[PDB]
Amino acid sequence: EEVIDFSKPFMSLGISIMIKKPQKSKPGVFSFLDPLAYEIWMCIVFAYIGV
Amino acid sequence: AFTFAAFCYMLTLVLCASLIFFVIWHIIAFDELRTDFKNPIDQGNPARARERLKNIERICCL
Repeated sequence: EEVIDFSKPFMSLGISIMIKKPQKSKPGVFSFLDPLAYEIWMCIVFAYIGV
Repeated sequence: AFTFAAFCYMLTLVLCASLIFFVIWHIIAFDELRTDFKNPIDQGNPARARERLKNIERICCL
């Protein structure tokens, strides 16, 4: 701008983050526990013990 | 809010009543043992000696 003259921006932008699209993750061993949180499983174990 | 630790505390609270019951039973049995001990331990009667011995053995087994 010190040596030329600009116009008002015709397109405003900024820095941003590019990532690879999340894919269907390869199922993990012990993915059969995913429907319930770990805390539920531990409470189940200790309720079994207590009962 | 409800969590794993709170459930552990609830279960331990329920199970500590059992420990209270056990210790109360202990002290009652030992009070009976003291009533037998501090009381005269004469075993002149064979039947009385046998009864006292079997009571002691039963309480020990319990």
